[PDB]
Order: sequence, then structure tokens, then C-alpha cells
Amino acid sequence: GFGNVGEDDLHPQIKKGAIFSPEEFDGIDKTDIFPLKKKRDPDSDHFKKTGGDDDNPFLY
Amino acid sequence: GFGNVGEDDLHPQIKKGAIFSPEEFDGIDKTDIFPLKKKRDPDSDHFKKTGGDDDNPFLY
Amino acid sequence: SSNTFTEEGRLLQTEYAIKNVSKGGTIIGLVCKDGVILLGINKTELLDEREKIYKINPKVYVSVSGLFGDAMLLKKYGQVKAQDFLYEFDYDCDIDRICNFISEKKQLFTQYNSTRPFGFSFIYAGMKNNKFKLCSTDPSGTINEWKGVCFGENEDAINNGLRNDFPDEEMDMERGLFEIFKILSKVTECSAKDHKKYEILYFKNEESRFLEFEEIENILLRIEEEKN
Amino acid sequence: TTIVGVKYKGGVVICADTRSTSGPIVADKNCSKIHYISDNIQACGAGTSADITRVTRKASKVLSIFSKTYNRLPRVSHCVRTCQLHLHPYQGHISAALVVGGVDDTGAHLYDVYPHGSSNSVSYTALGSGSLAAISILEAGYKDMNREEAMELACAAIEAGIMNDLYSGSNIDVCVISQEGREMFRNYKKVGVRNEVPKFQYPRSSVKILKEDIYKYI
Amino acid sequence: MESSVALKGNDFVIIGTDSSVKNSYLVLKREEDKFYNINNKVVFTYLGDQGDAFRTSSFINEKLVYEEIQNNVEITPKVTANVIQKTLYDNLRSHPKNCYFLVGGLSQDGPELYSVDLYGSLHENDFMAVGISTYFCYGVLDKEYHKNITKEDGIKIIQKCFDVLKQRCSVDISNIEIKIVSKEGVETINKVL
Amino acid sequence: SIVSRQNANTYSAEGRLYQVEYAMQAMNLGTSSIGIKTKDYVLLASEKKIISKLQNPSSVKKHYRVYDHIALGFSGISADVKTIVDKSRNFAINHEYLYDENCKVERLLEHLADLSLNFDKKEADEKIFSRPFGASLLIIGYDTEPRLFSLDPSGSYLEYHAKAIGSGSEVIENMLEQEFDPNVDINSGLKNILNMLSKVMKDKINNFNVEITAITKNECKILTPEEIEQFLE
Amino acid sequence: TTTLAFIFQGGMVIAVDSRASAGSYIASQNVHKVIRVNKHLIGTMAGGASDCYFWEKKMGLYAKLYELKNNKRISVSAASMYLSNCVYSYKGQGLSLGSMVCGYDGDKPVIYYVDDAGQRLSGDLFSVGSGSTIAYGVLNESYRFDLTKEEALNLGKKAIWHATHRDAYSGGNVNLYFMDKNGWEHLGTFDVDKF
Amino acid sequence: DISQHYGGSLLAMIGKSSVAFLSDKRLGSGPISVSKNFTKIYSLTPRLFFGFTGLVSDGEMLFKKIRKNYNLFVQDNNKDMEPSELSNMISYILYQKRLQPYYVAVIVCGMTLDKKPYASSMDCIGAMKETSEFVTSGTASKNLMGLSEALFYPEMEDEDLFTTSVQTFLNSSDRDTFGGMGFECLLINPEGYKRREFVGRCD
Amino acid sequence: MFLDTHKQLTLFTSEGKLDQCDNALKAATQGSLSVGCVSENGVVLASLKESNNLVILSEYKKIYQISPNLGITYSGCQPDFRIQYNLSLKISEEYTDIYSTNIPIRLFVEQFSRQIQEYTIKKGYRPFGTLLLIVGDNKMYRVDPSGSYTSLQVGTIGREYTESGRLLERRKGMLDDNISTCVECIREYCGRSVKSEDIDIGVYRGQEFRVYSKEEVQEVFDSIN
Amino acid sequence: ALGIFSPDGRLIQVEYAQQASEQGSLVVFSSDTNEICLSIETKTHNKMLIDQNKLLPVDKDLNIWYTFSGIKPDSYKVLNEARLICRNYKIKTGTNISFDELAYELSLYKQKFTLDSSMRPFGIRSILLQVKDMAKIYVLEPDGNYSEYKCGAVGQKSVSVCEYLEKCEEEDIIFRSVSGLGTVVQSDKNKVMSYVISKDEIRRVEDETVSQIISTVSV
Amino acid sequence: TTIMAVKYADGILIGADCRTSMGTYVSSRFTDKLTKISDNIYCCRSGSAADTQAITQYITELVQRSSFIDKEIPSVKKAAMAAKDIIYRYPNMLAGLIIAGYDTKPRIFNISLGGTMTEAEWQIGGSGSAYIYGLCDTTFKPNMNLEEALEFVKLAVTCAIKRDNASGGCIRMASITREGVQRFFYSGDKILNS
Repeated sequence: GFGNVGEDDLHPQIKKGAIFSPEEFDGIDKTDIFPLKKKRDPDSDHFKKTGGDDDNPFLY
Repeated sequence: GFGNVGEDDLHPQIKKGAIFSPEEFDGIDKTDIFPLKKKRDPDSDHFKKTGGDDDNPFLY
Repeated sequence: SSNTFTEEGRLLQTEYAIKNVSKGGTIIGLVCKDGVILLGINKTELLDEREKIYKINPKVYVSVSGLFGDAMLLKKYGQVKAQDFLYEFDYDCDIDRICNFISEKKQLFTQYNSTRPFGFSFIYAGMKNNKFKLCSTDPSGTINEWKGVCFGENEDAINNGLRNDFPDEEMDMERGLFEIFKILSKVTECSAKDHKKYEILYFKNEESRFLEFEEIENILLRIEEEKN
Repeated sequence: TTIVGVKYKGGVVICADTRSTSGPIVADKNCSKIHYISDNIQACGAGTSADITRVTRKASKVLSIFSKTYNRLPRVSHCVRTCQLHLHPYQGHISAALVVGGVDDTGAHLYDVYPHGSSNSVSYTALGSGSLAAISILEAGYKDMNREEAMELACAAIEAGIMNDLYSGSNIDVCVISQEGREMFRNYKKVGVRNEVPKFQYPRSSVKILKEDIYKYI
Repeated sequence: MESSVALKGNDFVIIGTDSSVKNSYLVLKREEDKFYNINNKVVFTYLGDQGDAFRTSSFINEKLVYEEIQNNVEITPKVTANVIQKTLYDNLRSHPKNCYFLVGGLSQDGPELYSVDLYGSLHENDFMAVGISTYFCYGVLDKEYHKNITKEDGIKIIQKCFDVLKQRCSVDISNIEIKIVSKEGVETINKVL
Repeated sequence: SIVSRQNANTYSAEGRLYQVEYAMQAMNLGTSSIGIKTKDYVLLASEKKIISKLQNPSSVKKHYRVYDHIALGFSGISADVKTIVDKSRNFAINHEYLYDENCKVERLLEHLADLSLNFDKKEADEKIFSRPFGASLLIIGYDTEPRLFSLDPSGSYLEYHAKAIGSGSEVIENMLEQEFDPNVDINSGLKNILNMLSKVMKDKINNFNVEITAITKNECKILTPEEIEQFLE
Repeated sequence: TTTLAFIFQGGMVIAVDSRASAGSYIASQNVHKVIRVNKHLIGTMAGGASDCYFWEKKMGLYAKLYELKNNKRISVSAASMYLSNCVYSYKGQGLSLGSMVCGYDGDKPVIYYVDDAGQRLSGDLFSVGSGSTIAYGVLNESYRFDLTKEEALNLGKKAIWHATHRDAYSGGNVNLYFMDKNGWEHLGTFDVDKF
Repeated sequence: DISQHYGGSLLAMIGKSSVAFLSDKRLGSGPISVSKNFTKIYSLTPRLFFGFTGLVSDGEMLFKKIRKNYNLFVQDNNKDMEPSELSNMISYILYQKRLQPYYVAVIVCGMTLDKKPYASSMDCIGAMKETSEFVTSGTASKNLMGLSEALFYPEMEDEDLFTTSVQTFLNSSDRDTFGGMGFECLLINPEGYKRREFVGRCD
Repeated sequence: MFLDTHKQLTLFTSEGKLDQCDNALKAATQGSLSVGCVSENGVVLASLKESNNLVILSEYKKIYQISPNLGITYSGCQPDFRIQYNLSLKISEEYTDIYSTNIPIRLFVEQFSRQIQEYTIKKGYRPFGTLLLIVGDNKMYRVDPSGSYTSLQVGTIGREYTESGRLLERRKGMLDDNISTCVECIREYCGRSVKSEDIDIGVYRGQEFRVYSKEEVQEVFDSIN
Repeated sequence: ALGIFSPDGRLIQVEYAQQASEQGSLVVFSSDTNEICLSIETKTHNKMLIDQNKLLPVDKDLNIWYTFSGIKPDSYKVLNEARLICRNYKIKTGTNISFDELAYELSLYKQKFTLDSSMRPFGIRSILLQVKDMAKIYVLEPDGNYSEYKCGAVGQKSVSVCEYLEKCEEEDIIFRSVSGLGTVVQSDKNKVMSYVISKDEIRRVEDETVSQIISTVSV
Repeated sequence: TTIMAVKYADGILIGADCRTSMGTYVSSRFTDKLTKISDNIYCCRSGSAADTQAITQYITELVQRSSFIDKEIPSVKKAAMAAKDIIYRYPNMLAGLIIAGYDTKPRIFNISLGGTMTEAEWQIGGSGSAYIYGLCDTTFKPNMNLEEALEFVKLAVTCAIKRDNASGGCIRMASITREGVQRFFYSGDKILNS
């Protein structure tokens, strides 16, 4: 809840600094393929399996 | 892979016994309501949501 | 025949490769007080590129005589192995290590039944224990250290001359090259002319430098002075 | 980072912005996002910058060997097939989406290639962040065109991406591949004009040197 | 976790490591020799997972001996350290060794002291403090170390660092092995703190 | 190579493989050795090939222990027998690993026979060489009975009550019809074997040019020069 | 399990507990936790019975093959190194194994503690198993290098008995061994109930 | 996390006929500064330099790999390597580990064979960008980039370039926790280079 | 015995020279005449291509491009040259992948020579029966089946290498004039009246190597007459 | 043919390798308890050629020394494999390799190429020698045979020196070896140098005493 | 996505929608989902765009290879079997195809998601097929003419386009017959504006 703000500034670590930092709320030049968050390629368009039984797979 | 067999036998624990137990393959008097593994009441038989976009919920 | 002993205990292919080496352009080496002379004789005339003497490390240079393709293959191999040594231990290897690389590969090729020996010989100029050294590798893979040596055309004559008429005197590298040219002229008068095909390296472990035609003719001025 | 490709009657127009970003920080103000594949094929890309260059370089190598060996102008379908066969085995871990366009014996073709190895012949597309802004212009303004109208529509499409996307750039690169050949327009437009500010200068005395070793190049 | 402190002065290098072998809850042994003397000019100590540490140390010692005898390689702290770095790096991304080293000795350029950490990172410095000593002993080393320390002063500084560890660190340390490498050879000192 | 493999595998118009026929000549070119098997002991006596007296007599030993209560004597090309001994030791170790017991000697003989002619194989651990081994072996051991086996380079083996191998093999064989009776004690039989060895061996028999291995239910004894002297005198 | 091995002036003492359990159920009470590989080399298995027994019998074959090759007894250092390498090849695969390879290299006793992590330590006193901590306490109080043979054996016999008295995963018979320059001798299979 | 374990940052500014290459001399072990004298800039020649930020072991092994390749190339060629060629080769070396990339960022600085300044940078997998003005790397890359964009102007003289780059690097390190305290500036020019070491904050 | 695939087909003779390599050189020297002429401002490469079959001379080429700056032509066995051309294209593309620049002629020739010399030591393999002229970077290299290479100012490979090099040697100079010279001499060397179809020309000038089209070759002939 | 029997029953190629191993400069050695002495024939009448030391250490800690006779290039390979065997054995087992085990493994390595169709047998007689607890000298034949030697000689004329050495009256090993080498060498054409291998120490014997010893046999 | 194949009198008729969704965004709205395997074999792809393209690129060359190896018109059965092995041998590849063609008789093969191959008289696939199973069941008629089947496909795909968000655009149709393949086009404006 309190966010452990300052743990790194409080302990020797044998990044929680004393002041809360922005966006607390990789080494590759990636950029994005679409403005949509995770989308990269067309959606998998097929009728998707639902129902049946997953916790009793072998009781056909 | 090896299963850590005998770790509790080999270390003081500061239940992997010496011989392999069949369990590797609660205190309440509980019986099964149906033979099915983990089902005990009628399935929720509505029309289930699929597709759309759960990655970008707010891009209505 | 391939790489197999004969009834006399001889590897015929290795001996024929050593014979082939004698057909190559003449190359000479000499250890002096302050460095090592590496000398090569090209059949053609070319100054835009050096063909008889090459570099392996800042510490090692090599002369070449024999099959040019095999010689360049193993030159590249030795350079790659020297760079691998530098990668491993973070410092350049001495003459002995390059000799060992090339000798190991050559011996492997004179021991494998389904391959032929490398038909070329190297002379390695370098240093070890702060003293200049001059090694050599035959097609057989044997490593020979020398005060002076010659391979290629007229190798027997120049080698016999080095053994017989050399002053046996520790001397500056300039005097060494002077004596080398004198013996070359003595055993063959073709060395008193046509020096545009010569490559001379004044190997010093850090300050190695090549000699140009003006230096060669300036040296020959001494022979002009003395012979008359 | 908006990319745009437009196909017209006898060629393709491939436009792109000149910005590269790493987080919320602009890394390259005038990056060139159009990669050479052949005299008659060009490829843009969105995603991992290293993957775009290397995937488009593999296509360039395979298409250069093909044209040098068989002495015929490479096909656009050959470029896309090479990219697909390379991207698919990696399951998209090589994150490269391309807009491959070119003109060959069969005419002008424009393809969208996605990181997982799928391709799609197209008439107009946009890629990267800002493609939605670009595709809106392409949807409204696209028709049967010549290179003049196609150039304007594609540049208007990129402009929309630049103006409305945070991660889209400042300049517009353009390349037209037609039956008459390829022509390039680097920094074709400069919509993202910067302000002119004086050059600040420190005093030489503002810095102190402790030790200085001087080395000579030879 | 396993602590080692080393410092170098003029024409001598001090390496001090705790001789106790221990795990989370138990001290298996209290006097273990964690040094390798490849040749009397170079001494390196291995730390971390004992199973990985001793195995890598043995491989490195035998490789250095082989390279010295066969290839006439010059064994110096830099060459030894580069071999450590290559051995650790090769396995880093396939079979990482959970061990780190501290190589010291004399070369033609004078005393050298190298630290090869868990990831194979090699760096030279005037004094080193690996393990927990990285968090406790660097202040003491900064306060006390100076270029012209004598060998006895170096031993005393090592003792002070390991005394800081004795007094403040929660983990128990009782024995330290100090091996001083100098032109006189290698001198071994055993102290119970 | 295919050509060399074919050269190994070529049959003669008489049948028997050419390489086996040549290994038959090879196995004869060695020093003599006698193996005697009786109801309670098996002996193996071999003449040492001391090329020069400067050669260390103890270092030219000719009997190899392949396992507990199995010993191997040989004649012919000595270089080959090193690989055979190593392979036999591996086989015995593997047999104990699988079954926790000392292998029947005939089991080792069958394993070696299987390996012998597999030289045409490309895989490395299920063949002896790329050719027949130029040695003839007298393998003795104790499993439940004193066992004497002879493995020849053709890959075949036979259990014997008595056999001699080496350059003096035929003479000792023609002598065995008279000088051998399985009913005598270990000491008398050992004296007989030593006499038979002396009757064909190059130089005068003594305790330093002779090596004796006697395997019994109680011990796999190898006699030292003192015991060989006690039996010679 | 609780195992114990240590060195004293007169020789070396080894003691184990001989219980084997599968969770709460005690599967066996007469398991032999000592592998005799030769008259001067034994190994005290601890941990996964099948794992330690297999590699110890695989190490016992390497010692046997080494003896045939060199006509000479294998050293403890090489025997334990062979065992250490075998388990190390399976490091990180969950293999659980801890053992002491005890023996004499001629006139010198040495105990090598080996475990599944590839560790290999030579020492004068080791205790391995769940009850090792209890054994360490009893030994620390009374263990001395100057013990007489009878004192050392009783210390090892008593130290294992205490560990069994207080640990759940041990308490079969107290198998006791004494290894000297002339070899080991099985000194008893004492039942902990009859002390 | 692994890059900021060792910390450190690089800055390369291009003037006219000169390029300034700056790095901090701190080696980290997390919060603790293990050494105050760790140079992250390597010199193949007086005209070819490059520094690494990220895992230090990766940087050192990449340096040895780059030196191997460069020495072989120089032996195989009649001419020295162009800094553009060196950067392209480094990018190729980085991308051969695409599935297990080095955790480093590379800046390559030097003088072209026609004696013009050159600088470039690339990410973990060789995404290389040639720069005409300046390029930064490491923990303080954000502060360095901002202050360089604020202060850099084209064609600055060698000494003005030195002072401006030094000021930017000092002020960017002062706002970076792992920014180091010891600093090194290689002032590179067609006649060679000058290794200048200066100091800033002492904490 | 049947053919031994493991046999070493290249060996030293008792005269201290490779037997099969000289036969490969003989095979290469029997090929169609092809010449190269270095100039003070460029390099000219020309190759006579015979039409003993119904070959489409417009489509059939004798000079090939390795890279934007390198060109190549051969005398000897056509299939061996095609394999060597595949190999050299691989070399050039690998260098361009690594360094991103066009491969310098010397490095290319060294790597190419090593890779073709590997066949003088490979078991069950004969050396390539092709002589190669490589033009680029204001240089010219002739590569021998042995894998030995030599830089040349004026070179020749093919059957007419006994006479063809004369005018090249004696009239080296301006590139354009040198093109006229080295295309004029070839008439005396071809077995029939040389049409522009029967000759193929490639010229390195400035930065890149370009193979003249049949129209350019026609123009080069018109320039003479 | 390689790895095959001849119609006579001979391994022809192995015997050719033996003969090649004979055609080499003669090495003569003689050992007594706690010491070994051996001498090498050298061809250094040619002064430009620098003699190469023919006694090379296999392991300095174990004090194992190596020398050979025959094809010199093969000597480098065999010595490298000997050093590798020592180092690999110490890595695998954590203990120093025993001299007999090293000899066995080196002879097995030599035998490897004798069983190979693709490879040519090593044409070198190699000598392993050690003085740590007692003097032991192993002579490894090119075919893989090996056995300890009290004293002997290897090379072109090994038979004559072996006959001279056999059952001799003298017991001074320096005299033994030096005189044995002196019986055949062409003095001033091929000269003699000798070393004394002692307990973890090595020394050259100097040429004057060698000359005054061989004066008795080469005159 | 809505794809369907119906076998009518002496022919095969396949219909599909054009929309290529990406989350809520239509990545493209002119995608051709009727992938030609050969001049007489067409397949409708459903599943991963990359994987289904990979399969159809491969079986495209397999049907030709076997077609010329035995000198016969490419076989729909061999194309379907060839697809089934790849879809089965490689579970990581999420692919399901309707392969319909005309070698000697019209035939429809449905390779389900896990490699389950079934011959069918009519088949539907894609996300939008879920909403027209009742419509196709009640409205299908054996041995339709071209006009009847064209209306049947037109009605079914239209009602899938309305309800399914991943299905949209014009209805691409292709009728494979013994005399060849001819494409059709039901413009989306007629569908949407209706």
C-alpha cells in the first residue's frame, strides 16, 4: 500500500528512492508497429474453442 | 527433474524423504458432490464474451 | 603414394614438397646485433604490393617460398591464430607461438593420408627473451632456428655461402645486409643487377621498417667500392 | 512513427517520418526509415530498428545475388517471400513489420509484412504508431491516381501521423518506384519546424583540467 | 557473501580472504585454503559457490600451467585475470558459474591486482573488497590506504577491514588467510581475528 | 574409406577372409605360452620377450588382469592386446554394473568374439580395430570352475583343457599328449608346465624370464620370482 | 538421516542411523547407508537413497577399474572427485545427494564431504543428514583429536544415538565403523532402543 | 537492472575537425562505487575509439572481439578501417547474438581517413545511428541528451567543443546518482587525441 | 578397384610439382580469349564469346559483376566458373553484410583464392579448370587454379595469350582510348569477323564497374569506323 | 595400405614407421637409482643452424622429461599430447598423474594412429623419463609398445650402442651413456651433449668431460 | 472472419469476407481470403495469418510436384492431406483450412484447428461462422444450381458480417468448376446500406 518508497534510499541493498518518481504509477531501439498497445500482426481469425471440459479432459 | 528426493532427509529443514513416495506423482471430512474432478454445481450457461480487445479496453 | 612411409622410412610427398620449395623465389634471413634481416626475391617486379614478406603480429614477420596459394592460406591461418592468442591472453605472442601454429598445421597435413603436404617454407623473424630470433618451417613441419638461412632458387648455394664465407662477426644490421648482398653476388652475378624485385625488412621488435630501392643501391655502392 | 505506402497506376509511393524514439525520448531526429532492397524495390519498417535493417538487408542480399546470377529484375513477391521465410521461424521474436513496394515485370506491387511472417498485397497502408492517423487520410483520399496525386495523398497521410502521434517525427522522406525508375526525396517536407535560438557559450575558464596526455596519429 | 579484501602497495600485493567454509545455517569448516599459487609471482583467490569456485579454479590453474609449459605464455596477474574472465564469460549465458575471483601478483609493470566478478567483469584497482566487504570495508580502505604503505601496514589494514566485518556483519567469520605476493615470493599469514 | 573397408572384408576363393588368414600368420609370431586346466586349478605360463637385458624384467610383464579371477595371456602382435585388455576390463565392469557379479569367462569370450569381426563398422565402441587383432589370447578365469579359453584372430574361441600358443605352440601341442594329465596337484602340474615351457623357450629357463599365473577357487595368484624359483629347483 | 564421520589420532570413525522414510511413513528401518567399495575406502550415503546408492556404486566401479589398470589402490581424492563430477554434471536438475567418501591414502586418513551441488570438502569431522545439527552439537562438546579408539567409537556411537533420539527422519540401528591404516571393520549394528 | 548495476555514461560531441569523447571513471556494484578509475573508452588507434555502457564484462569481451576483427581486417587491407566500417562491424557483431543479446550500448568515435570527425551509437542488438551533432549513452543519457540539445551548436571549435561537452557531462552526472565522480575526455582530432581527466562532484 | 572417393587427386610429383594443378591450368588456358587493360584513369575488361551453338549472344554474358565496384571474367570450364561465381557472390555479400561497404578488390581476391585453393587439398576433388580476371578499384587480378593471384597492369587469359598481350602492353594510356585499343586488337585474335555480338566489354571507371550493353559495344565499334 | 595386414602376416606400414623412427639422431641414456643421465647426437657442424634442445619437460612438478628419435614434427605432436594428458588428468581427478599412467596413455595415443586408415603412424621412438622417487625411463615404440628401460639407446645406430651397453662392467651412468654414444658418433661431424636428470633438478654435463670420456671409444 | 464453401451442381463455390481485424482496429479491409493453391484448388484460411499462409505456401508447391511427378491434374485430396500433416506435425502452428477444388469431381476438405480432416458437402469457418450454423443448416439444399448456391452463400455470409465484428466488407466469391474458376463480388455497400 505505502509502496516501500525509500527502501533503496534506506537500506544498503545487501528503484525505491527517498522521493517518489514519475511512472512509478529495455536496451533496444524498439518503437511500436501500431498505436494499439500490444497489437503487432493481424488477429487470429477462427472459431475459438469454448465449453466442453478442461478439468475433465479425458472423460470424452 | 530429479525431484529433490531426500532433501528433507538430507537437510535439517532450518516432505522429500529418502524413498520416493507415491504423492510425488486437508483435515476436513469432505466427500465429492460429483465424480467429476472439480465440479459441484451447474455450469454457467450464458453466451460468453470473446474477441473485441482486452489489451486496449478503453479504445471503445 | 600420399602420406605414407616408404620401405626406406621416408615420406615421399613431404620430400617432393621440400623439393618444390627450391623452385620458389629466393628468400634470406639473418640475425644481427640490433635486428633481423628478412630478404625476398620476386620473379616479377612489383612495388605497389609486397609479396615475399608479410606481417603476423607487431612481433613477428614471415618470408615465403614455394606454393603461393598454400603459403597465403597458412599465412592467414597464422595471423588468425595470433589474433586468437591476443584475444585469449591480451598480449601479442612471440615468434615461437606462430612457429608452433604453422608447424602443427603442416604436420597435420603431412600425417593425414587423404591430403598432400603444404609446398612452401617460412622464415620467421621475431624476438624472445629480449633477443632476436630467426626460425623456419619446412613442408614437413620441422622448426629450425637459424643465425642465417636461405630458401628458394639458389638456396643451396646461398646457404653454403652463409656457412662458409660469412665473417661470423656480430655486427650492425647494415653490415649484415652488406655481407648478404656480397655473398649473393659471389654465388651468382645476377644479384649485382636488377634490384627492383628485392624486398628487405629491417626487423626491430617495435621499429620494423622496409628498405626501398634507394637503400638497396646505396648498399650496392659499398660492393662497388670494395670489389674494385 | 508513421509509415505510408500508396500504390498508383504505374508505381508505388513509400513515405515515412524521420524520427526514432526510445521511450519518451527522441533518439534520432532525422532517421532514414526507408531501406534499400533493389533498384526497383524499397522497404520501410516499424518495430525493432535492428530487425528492420537486418531483415531488409537479407532480402537485399538474396535479391542482389538473384539479379546478378540470373540477370533479371527481381520480383517484389520474391522479396516478400524471403522476408516471410525468415520472420516466420522466429515466431515474431524478430519484431519487424515492413511495407515492401516495387515495380517489376508484372507491374507495381505493395505489400504489408508483419513480424510473425504474414504478408498482404495492398493498395495503400500505414505502419507504426500513427498509422491510424495516416490510414484515416488514406481512407478518405485514396482513389485511382497518378504519381502526382499519390505523392500528395501519401505526404498528407504522413503529415496527419506527424501532427497527431506523439512518437511520429518531423520530416517526411519519400520514394517513388515507377516503371520509369526510382526517385528519392529525403526530407521532402519539414512540417516539424524548430525555433531559432542563439548559441550559448561558456567561458573557457569554466572548466579545469587535472592531467592531459597527448597522443599522435601516425 | 564470502568476503575477501586485497590491496596493493609498492612492490607487494596483499590478498586476505576468510578461511571458513559455511552455508546458510552451518559452518562446515573454519580453515580452508582458498588460494592458488600458479607461480610464485601470481596468487589468486576464488569465492562463491564452492562447487563451481574450486572446479573453475582447478581448470584455470591447469590451463595456466599448460599454457606456460607448452606455449611459453608469460603468467602475470593480467594474463591470469584474462583467463578467469574468458572462463567465466564462456559459461555466463549457458552454464553460469556462481563464483568470483581476486587475482594479484607482480609483473614487469609492478604490482597488479585484478577483480573478476560473478559476470566476468575484470578491473584493476589499488584495493579490492569483494563479498560483504564491498559494503563495509571500502570506507576503511579509503580512510587508511595510501600509495606508500608498507607490507606490515597492508596486513594491518586488511586486519582492520576484517575486524569491521567481525564486529558489524551478522554472519560469523573467525579465520582469515593472507597471502602476500612480492619479489621475495609468497608469504602466508593465518589470523584468527 | 570404402576401399580400405572392402580390402578388410574381401573373402578368398577358399572362403575364409584374407585378413583373417593373415592374422593367423601374425598370431604365431610370438613367444611360447602354455595354459593347463584341471579339476581345481588353471595355469598360464608364458615366456617373456626380453629383447635386451637392459629392459627392465618386471616391466615387460605378459599377463594382464582383466577382472577379479580372470587373467589374459597372449601371443603375436603385443600392441593389439592393450586394446583388447582395456575392452575386456570395460566389459567385465559393465557386467558387474548390470548384474553385480563376476562374469562367466565364456561371456567375456563371446563379447570379444562379437567385437572381433565388427571392424567393418563405423561406430567406434563396438569394434576392436579396423582389422583383426594380430594376437592369440589364452584367457583363464574362475566363475564356478577353472576355465581356459583361447580366442584367435578369426573371432572364434574354444574352451580347452590344455593349449599352447606362440612360435613353440605346435611342439608343445605334440608334447601335451604325453606330458599332461589333469589329475595331478597344482605344484606338480606347475612343474610340468615349467618343464614344457623350458623345452621350447629360447634361452635357459629361470625365475626372471618366466611369468606364471595360477587361478584357483581360493586366489587368483600371480607367482613372484621366488615361487617360480621354488618350482624350477 | 543422520550420518557422522571424523578423524582422530588412532584412526577414523563412521556412524549412520539406518532409517529410511517416505514422508510420514517409515518405509524401512534396516537400510544400509554405507557403501564399502574396498578395504580402505567406504562411502556414507545420505539423501535420495537411489541417487546416492547409484552413484556410489558407480564410483565403486571406477575404483575397481582403476585398480585393474594401475594395480594400485585408488586415492580418496580421486574417488570423491569422480563422485563429485558425476553429480555436478546434473547440477540444477534437482539432484539431492550428500555423502562422505572416507578412506586412507596410504598412511593418511581423509574424509571428503561431497554433495549434489558439486561441493567437495576435505575435513576432520563431518555430519550429514537431517539429524546432523544434533550430531554436531554432541560432537562439538566432546570431540577431540586426541581421543582413544574406545572413546572415539563411543562418541560416534553416542552422537548418532542422540540425533536419532531427537530427529524424526532417523533412528534405525546405529551402524558403526572404524577405519584404520589396515582397513575398515564393521563394529556393530546397535539398536537405538537397547543402549 | 544489469546496465545500471555498473552504471556509467558516455558522451560524444562533434565539432569541426574534432570530436570530443567523454566518459565517467566510475565502476559500480549497485549503489557502491567499486572503483573511481575505470575507463569505459577503448582506443583501437589514435583515430578509432569506442566506449560501452551496460554489463562491463560484455563491453570488455566485445572490445577484444572488435580488436581481433579490426586487426584481421587491417592485415587484409591496404588501408585503415573507416569509423563507419568499424561501427557497422560492431553492429554486425552485436546482432549475431540477437537471441541472447549483449547488455551493452556502444558509441563509436573516430576520424575518417579524410580527417573528418565521426560519431555513432547502437543499442544491444546493433541498431546503429550515425550522428552529425552528438550522441549519448548510459544512465545519464537523458540529462546528457537534454543539455546537449540545449547547448550544442554546429562547427564549434576544438576548445569550445571541449568546454561545452565537459560542462554538459559534468552537469548531467551531477543529476545522475550513478553518474560517477571521476571523468575522462578524449579530445580527438586528425593529429591524434588528448586524454584529459577532470573532476566534478565528490560524492 | 572402384573409384576411391577418399583419394587425394592432387599430389606432388618426383619433379617437385603438382601434377593435377598443371593439367587444370592447361584446361583453363584453352578457353576463349579474354583480356584486361588497366589505364591511367580506369580499367577495361573484354571477353570474346563464341557462338558455336545457337546461343543468344544478347542474353549470354561472359563478364559478370561481383559487386558495384568489382567485375569478373574467365577462361576455362564454364561450370567451374559458375560455381566460382556463386562462391564469389557469397563472399562479396558476406563482406557487405558485415562492413556495409563494397568489398575491396584485394580482400575479395584473397578470400576467393583461399576458397578455391581449398580444392587443391580436398580429398576426391579436382581443382577448378578456370582462369579468372577480376577488375575493380583501379586494379586487376588474375587467379590461377592453384589459388595463386597476381595483380596485373595488362593481362590475358585464353588460347591467344601467346600474342594478345602485345598491343595492351604497348598502348596503355587513356581509358577511352585504351578501350578502343583493346577492342581493336581483338579482331586479329578472333577466328571470324568480330560482330558487336561476339564481344562483351566491362569497364571500371571512377567508383563502379559497369558491363557495356550490346548497344554500347556497337557504339565502341562505330567509334573505330 | 593403412590399418591392414600384408599377405605375409605383417603390419607393413607400422614397420616402415619403425624404420623411419630409427633414421634419426641417436639418443643414449643410462639410469641408476636417484639419477638419470642421457646424451643426444647433434648435427651442428653447420654453424648457421641453431641446435634445438631435444629434452623437453612434460610436467615440471612431476619432473617428467621427454625426448625422442625419428620424425621431428611428430615429436611436437606427441609432446603436446603428453602435456595435455598430464593436465587433463589433473583436472579430471584432482591428483597428479602417475608416471606409469602417463606412459600408458601416451602409448595408447600413439597406437591410435596405428589403428587408423586415415592417418599415418608416428615415426618416432619417444622416451619418457622421471626422477622423483626412483629413476624410470619408458621407451614408447611408434606402434604403441612401451616398457621400462634401465639403459639403452634409440636412433639410426641404436643396435651397436645397445650391444655396447648390454651387461657392461661399468656402473657410472654418466660414463655409461657418454661412452655408449661415443662408440658410433663421427666426432667433429656430429657432436655430443648430455644432461643429468636428478631429483627435481636438471643440469648439463659440459663438453670437456664428455670429450675426455668419448676419447676412449671414438679413437 | 467468415469463410464458407458449398458444393453445388457440378462445381464448388467459396465465399469469404474481406475484413482483417486487429483488436478493434481493421488492419485491412480488402484482404483476399480465397488463397489459390492451384488453378483448380482454392483454400480459405482461418487461424493465424502467418501460419496459415506458411502452410498454403508449402502445399502450393507440393500439389504441383506430385501433379507433375505422376502427370495428372492437381488433386484436392493430396492438397488437403498435405495440409493435414503440417497442421498435425506442428501443433505450435494455429491453422485451420477449408480446401475446396475440382480435380475430377468437386470436393471440400475441412482441416480443423488441430489437424482433423473431414470431407464435407458444405463447410463454414472463421469467427463469424458461429452465427450462421442454424441458417446454413436450414437453408442448405443438395444439388443447387449456381444461382441458388450463390444466393445461399450470399445470404449466409451477409448475416455473419452483420453480427460478427471481425467480419465485414464485400463478399469475395469464387466458383471452381471443371471449366475453370470465375470470381464474384458482392459489394459491401449493397450489404451495409441495405
